[PDB]
Amino acid sequence: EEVIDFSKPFMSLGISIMIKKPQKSKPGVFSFLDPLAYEIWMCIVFAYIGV
Amino acid sequence: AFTFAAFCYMLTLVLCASLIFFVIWHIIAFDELRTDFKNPIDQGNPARARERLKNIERICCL
Repeated sequence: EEVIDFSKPFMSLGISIMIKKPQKSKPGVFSFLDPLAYEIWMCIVFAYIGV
Repeated sequence: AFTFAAFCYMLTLVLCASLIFFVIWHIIAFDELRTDFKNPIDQGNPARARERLKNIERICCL
């Protein structure tokens, strides 16, 4: 701008983050526990013990 | 809010009543043992000696 003259921006932008699209993750061993949180499983174990 | 630790505390609270019951039973049995001990331990009667011995053995087994 010190040596030329600009116009008002015709397109405003900024820095941003590019990532690879999340894919269907390869199922993990012990993915059969995913429907319930770990805390539920531990409470189940200790309720079994207590009962 | 409800969590794993709170459930552990609830279960331990329920199970500590059992420990209270056990210790109360202990002290009652030992009070009976003291009533037998501090009381005269004469075993002149064979039947009385046998009864006292079997009571002691039963309480020990319990």
